[PDB]
Amino acid sequence: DVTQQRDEVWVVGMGIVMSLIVLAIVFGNVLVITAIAKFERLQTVTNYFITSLACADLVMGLAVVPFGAAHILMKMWTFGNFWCEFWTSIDVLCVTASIETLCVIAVDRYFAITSPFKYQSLLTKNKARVIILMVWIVSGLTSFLPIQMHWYRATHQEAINCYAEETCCDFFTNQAYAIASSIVSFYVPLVIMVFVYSRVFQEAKLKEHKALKTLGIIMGTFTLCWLPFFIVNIVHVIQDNLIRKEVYILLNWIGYVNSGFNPLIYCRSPDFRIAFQELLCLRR
Amino acid sequence: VQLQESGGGLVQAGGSLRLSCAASGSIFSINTMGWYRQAPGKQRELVAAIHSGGSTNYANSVKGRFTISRDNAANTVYLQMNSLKPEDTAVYYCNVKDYGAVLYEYDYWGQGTQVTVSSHH
Ligand SMILES: Cc1ccccc1CC(C)(C)NC[C@H](O)c1ccc(O)c2c1OCC(=O)N2
Repeated sequence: DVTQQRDEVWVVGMGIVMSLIVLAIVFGNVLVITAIAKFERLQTVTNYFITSLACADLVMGLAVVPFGAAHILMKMWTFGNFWCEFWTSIDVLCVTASIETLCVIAVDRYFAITSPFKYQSLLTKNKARVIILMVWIVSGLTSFLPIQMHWYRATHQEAINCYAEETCCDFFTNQAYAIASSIVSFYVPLVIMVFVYSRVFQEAKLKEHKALKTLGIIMGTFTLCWLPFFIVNIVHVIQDNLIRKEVYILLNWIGYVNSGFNPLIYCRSPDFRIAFQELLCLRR
Repeated sequence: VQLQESGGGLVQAGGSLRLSCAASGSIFSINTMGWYRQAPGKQRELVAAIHSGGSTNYANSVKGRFTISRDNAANTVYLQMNSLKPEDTAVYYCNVKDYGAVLYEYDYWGQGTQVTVSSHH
């Protein structure tokens, strides 16, 4: 069937799938933040790092994903060019904050697993709070400084028209921004996470497997969600017209979804498990 | 899985003892087995710990005297307490910290082996 109505169905069908994602992203992180904020037994260094990730993921399905839903289903932009400039800046700021924090929990956790005596003495709260400031300082620098200041802008006529058009909100970057930002937001944190969980797997070698299944869920769900999108960013930088917007957006949305997983991966502690149910009016 | 402590009991001051603790069961390859002492109606304080890779953390008071070691075959810890002063009289507990699930540490505790250092003159 192909009329002028069969389209207004796949739209409502995609439209509710998006509204699940947006809720799952919010619910999971509003629960994780309140858990750490209300329960004392959850005030660990590693948990300060779960928090920074939980605010990064909450802002995804709060300011980015909802507008993402719109722009797509609207099949256009209804917020103007400065709000386009702004929204694009949140998008990058949150993706960098999500991925940096994922790799900061990674180094931290390996340091405590490998050397718990150095960690206990060295990594303070007033050291950890400072790690987090830096995470958001770069996140900001890679997002608001180059997008907002026009340092990201493309030069080809197609983009020049889009940048001028208030109903246009297609992201067009110059060969260098896309590479530089991809290395900062993703590959550096990927490399770090690769060799950090590498030394966890190696120094370790029944109980050995179900715990090693874990760093497999961790490193996996992360790659399975962000490597597709970022390898495509590099391919599209080299060979122009080799990636379809259909594909590029579909790939970004997979990563947008990772933000909903993080609560399920990082908050599996028995104290989280206890905290969550008490808040969900089950315990006590 | 349970922690099987032994070596506890009365001993003359300036003496010696060997506290042993067998972690009966499956415990992940990366872990820290340590000793914790409950002073007469006071706070629990770590005596000495040993990581399953090789590194220590003796509580500065027992440093020089008491010496912690471990077997990675059966997973048993030996705090050889020499020159036992009446300040060392406390309930000693066995404890294993368990890394992997790699994000948090599963804490395993023991019932406690009482040590009474007497000054019977
Ligand atoms: C505005 C619009 C229009 C159509 C489709 C999608 C969008 C939203 C966009 C692409 C901005 N999402 C940004 C994406 O999450 C992202 C995150 C971190 C990054 O470092 C980069 C990145 O994109 C490429 C890049 O070079 N660096």
